[PDB]
Amino acid sequence: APPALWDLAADKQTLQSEQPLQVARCTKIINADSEDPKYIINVKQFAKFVVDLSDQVAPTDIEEGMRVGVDRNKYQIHIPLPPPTVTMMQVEEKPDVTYSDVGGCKEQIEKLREVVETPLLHPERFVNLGIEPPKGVLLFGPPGTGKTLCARAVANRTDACFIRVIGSELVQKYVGEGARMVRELFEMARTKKACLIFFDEIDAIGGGDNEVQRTMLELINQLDGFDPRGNIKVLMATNRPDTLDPALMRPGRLDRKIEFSLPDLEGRTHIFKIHARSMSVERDIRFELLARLCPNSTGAEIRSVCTEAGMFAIRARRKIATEKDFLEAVNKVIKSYAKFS
Amino acid sequence: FLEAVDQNTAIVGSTTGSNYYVRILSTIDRELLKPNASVALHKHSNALVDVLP
Amino acid sequence: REELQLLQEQGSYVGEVVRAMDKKKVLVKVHPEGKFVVDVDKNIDINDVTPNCRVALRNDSYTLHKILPLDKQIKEIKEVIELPVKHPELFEALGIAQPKGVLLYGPPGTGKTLLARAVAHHTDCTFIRVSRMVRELFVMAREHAPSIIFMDEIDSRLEGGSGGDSEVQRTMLELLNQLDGFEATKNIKVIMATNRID
Amino acid sequence: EEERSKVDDLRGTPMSVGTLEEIIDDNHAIVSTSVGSEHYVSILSFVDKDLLEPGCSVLLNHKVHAVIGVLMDDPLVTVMKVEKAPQETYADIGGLDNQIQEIKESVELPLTHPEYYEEMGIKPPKGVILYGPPGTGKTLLAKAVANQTSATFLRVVGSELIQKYLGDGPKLVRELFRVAEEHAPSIVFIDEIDAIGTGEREIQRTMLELLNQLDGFDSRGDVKVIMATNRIETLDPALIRPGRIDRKIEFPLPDEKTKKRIFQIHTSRMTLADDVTLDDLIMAKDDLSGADIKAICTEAGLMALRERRMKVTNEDFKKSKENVLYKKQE
Amino acid sequence: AVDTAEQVYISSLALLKMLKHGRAGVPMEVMGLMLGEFVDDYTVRVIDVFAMPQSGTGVSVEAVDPVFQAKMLDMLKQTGRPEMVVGWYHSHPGFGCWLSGVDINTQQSFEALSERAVAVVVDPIQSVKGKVVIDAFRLINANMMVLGHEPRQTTSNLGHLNKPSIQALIHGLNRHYYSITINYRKNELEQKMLLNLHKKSWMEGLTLQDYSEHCKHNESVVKEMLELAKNYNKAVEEEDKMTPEQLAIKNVGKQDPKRHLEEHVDVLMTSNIVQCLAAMLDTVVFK
Ligand SMILES: [Zn+2]
Repeated sequence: APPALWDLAADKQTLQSEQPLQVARCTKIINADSEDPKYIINVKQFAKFVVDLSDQVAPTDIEEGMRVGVDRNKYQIHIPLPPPTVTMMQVEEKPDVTYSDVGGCKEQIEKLREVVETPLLHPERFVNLGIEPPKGVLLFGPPGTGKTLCARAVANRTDACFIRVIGSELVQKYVGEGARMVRELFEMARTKKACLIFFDEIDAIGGGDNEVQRTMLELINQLDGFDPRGNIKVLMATNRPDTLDPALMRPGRLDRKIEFSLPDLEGRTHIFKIHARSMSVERDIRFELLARLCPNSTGAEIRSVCTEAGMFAIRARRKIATEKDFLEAVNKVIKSYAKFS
Repeated sequence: FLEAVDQNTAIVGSTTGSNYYVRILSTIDRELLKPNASVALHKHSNALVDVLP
Repeated sequence: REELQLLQEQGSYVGEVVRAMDKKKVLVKVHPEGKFVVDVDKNIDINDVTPNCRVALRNDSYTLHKILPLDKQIKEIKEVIELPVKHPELFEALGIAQPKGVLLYGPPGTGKTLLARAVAHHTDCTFIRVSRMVRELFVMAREHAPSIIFMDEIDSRLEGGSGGDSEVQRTMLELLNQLDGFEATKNIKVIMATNRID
Repeated sequence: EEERSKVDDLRGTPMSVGTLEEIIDDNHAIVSTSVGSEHYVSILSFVDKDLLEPGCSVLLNHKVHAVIGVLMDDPLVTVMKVEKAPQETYADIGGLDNQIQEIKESVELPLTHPEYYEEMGIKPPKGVILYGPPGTGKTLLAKAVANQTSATFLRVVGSELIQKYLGDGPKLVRELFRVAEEHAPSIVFIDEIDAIGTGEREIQRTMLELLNQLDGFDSRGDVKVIMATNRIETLDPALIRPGRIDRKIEFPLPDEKTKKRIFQIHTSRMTLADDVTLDDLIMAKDDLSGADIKAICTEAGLMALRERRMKVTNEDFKKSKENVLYKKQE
Repeated sequence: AVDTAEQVYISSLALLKMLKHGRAGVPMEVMGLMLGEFVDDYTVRVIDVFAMPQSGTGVSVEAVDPVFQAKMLDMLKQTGRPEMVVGWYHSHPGFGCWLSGVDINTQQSFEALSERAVAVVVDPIQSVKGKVVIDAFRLINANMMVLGHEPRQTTSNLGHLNKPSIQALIHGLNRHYYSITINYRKNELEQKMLLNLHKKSWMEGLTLQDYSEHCKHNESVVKEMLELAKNYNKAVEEEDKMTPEQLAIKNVGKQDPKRHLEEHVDVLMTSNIVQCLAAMLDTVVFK
């Protein structure tokens, strides 16, 4: 009632303001436009309507399938309005793994580094020295320590960490949202001054499935279609090559298929070097010792070594972590788990 | 017709499924008060004149 | 002809109240695209309108109108059925501890329906038969208490089926708690029937 | 008074009950109905617009649908969590001292005793996920009860709340996520996880969406989620890597000694006779939880209490033990 | 600041023009203009009423063509119609006789010249043919909300204004929107011309033609109606044979809503046509 007091006294002008803004035709969405005067519209009640455009809304502000306010008496469009939660939910701006986690691939890290680092740092060198900067690379095959080079690519940008997109969010109820999703994230890609966009888990949208063929074939129409951009970045991550449609449509714009299986002996000590900012590691602990005392120890597996070993370091009630206290967690988490797997 | 709640007044189910509460006319006797009958009201007055066999 | 304007009202709807509100604004569940909450007319009180019941509501004013809805066997049974025939009033005077019920075990050839309906036909009283759906007939037996009730359909280790059967065992245990509990009315005499391990 | 009793024309005869969809910052919200009628009108008094929690039923009219007020209405939310502080601590049960110090050390280190948690710089705000073969709230609530001593608690028991109604979706999970957001110093406890074990096609997508929102893709370290099921084989392998990422443990078989300890705890406050033997009580049982032995301790204390005595004799505790012998065999 | 008790005079001209205009009252919005003369403050008389061509826009201020309106009004001025416009009328089918925002806006715009601005809405679509009760509408001043709403004297006729007592429109939208009473007028020329015209509309040409038709149809066609009439008479007498048993048993209360008397009285009235027309045949045969 105290909140309704000042607004109750401010309800006087609501009667003189009730005559305007009264228009509401259930916010019917349009379908297309044959000519500029007549617009074909479809209401949610499965009734297709046609009306001419009003003088208060410009014809350039009309978008295909846009929910806007429309009169229920003159049937004209008085004023538009800007308005799924997974789209804005999928926005990611967070610092993560830096370049220090190169997984032993000496040549591959340059094959992708010359396309993730150099085109942004040298825009004119690739336009004058050639015809355009390269397109991108293709990381697939065995998972192993996957998604580590994805965070490496996110933090590798010297300006601002960019958005990454997983593919497991498109297989949901009420299919068809994929079209507007990719068109509005590519529209926001046009808004972000030619920013780079990463697309993870293509296997969750590739390989009935015609309702998925709409989103993935339209996705190909939006990648091969240079309308948003045909030069920024192309990269797909999949576990199996059983996606034949992106494999046959990828030679048009995608290129440079590479592999990333496991790091080398000199790499695991560098993942430990990026874990030097993790849970407190005493100076007595040698990264080369713990790195050389565990073969087949990809960055994800040793990330789990620092996870379970971190848990046992917490359970130990100690001020700092010592290798002699969690080495049992290391060889237990790699060997007791390496027994069956 | 669905049910008769009292004398000279009853309820009647419309064709669209919605049930209507309309006072029946005094000229019609109690013979037309059959629960399972084909009653017919008016299009505007919504009053019953005679039932259909 | 004064009612002809109420004919022009295009009739009225059938309201069904599901929940009453203390602000004198009772919400009424109506036909789809309905659910119209409104204050009832002034000549009808609010507290009398009970929820979960159908009422009469007008289609425009939304005002409520009213609430809407064998010689040896007969020789041995004369003391059981022929006793409440001629002297139903002086049961309170009779202090000989009349039995509450009687059982008849054996092959139900003659005596299950012809005897009860014949001697009860001489009693000229109503004859209620049993024929979960086993409690509403017991409530009807509570309403119409003076009658001759006879088990006919039920006559045909612990387990859940013996718990569900134990609901009817509880029904007859409260028949011994009502009959043997306290005589609510004269002439309460029943006949049992059982032919198997039960 | 007159200004308070003048808006009665809007809430009078032309009044309806609609369903609001969302609230727009432009002070005109969008509502819906059985046919989904979208009308936007400037707000009026009697509304809150903050605690309204859009997506519920609101008040409409036969007019241009100016919102004159709101009407609140869910009893299932009340039975979700308990708001009391039970006296059962982590020192009232024995034998699993390591098994209880693993979860006590796991989720009692964040937000409490923070020198071993924030100085390391890890912050895995995911929590452990356990499972009790007996379950029935006894073992899983006897392990989760350690956090209930001095802290806010959040409880979720059974997947019926999703399956007892139409497929509304993960909106209830969003309600638990916003009450957990406003109640960050809490512990999320999901019990009786039998979503896929009990349309069926929507259960998989609201369960995978439960895994999506439970992962915390946009939220920082806010709450520790502890899940608890009965059978570890019912859960799909996809609910593991985005789910249980910290640690999990196994619970031993309660045949004789764990039932001897459960019997000791359930018979520590009560008074029993000298002739009450233990071997027959830990012998006649076979794969029993603590709810039935607590039930026979309750009906044994009341049955022995019928004679105005608190001592439970041996013959009366065997007479109450017949309920245990019959109940599991029925 | 002064108000009186006004009453709208309605002759058969505007009535029949609103009946033909009601027959042409298609769902599409229609337009019309009322004419008359203002003699004093509290009386208004309508004489001339015509229709307007329909438009896709409907009832609006833009649909009113001032050169067409003033052209037809000038053509009425060159003829024997020296009356100025007094108001405008239209039809509101289906959604009720109430006035929308556009109608009250064009009413507010059209009331700047005439202070009275009589408004009438005819709706014969859902109205039964038993009653042709029509109502005239008025516009209230927005500045009178502080003082009394309608300071109209002679509150006797409000009982006659209470006949449209719909529980949604009149007091469902009575705020800023009231009405006015309606009376009629009929001179002797309309009374005798229209009365004799209607009696003749129910009579014959020479008035002697269709008499012998029924007088001689009593022997050919009415005999079937007399035999069937006796079939209904006996069809009730078969129950009237059972009536003296109930009347000989209970004698208390009535349970059958059928009277069995007035229907037979009506059968006798239909049977008396033979008696009344027998003298007619006697006159035709005589002379
Ligand atoms: Zn209209």
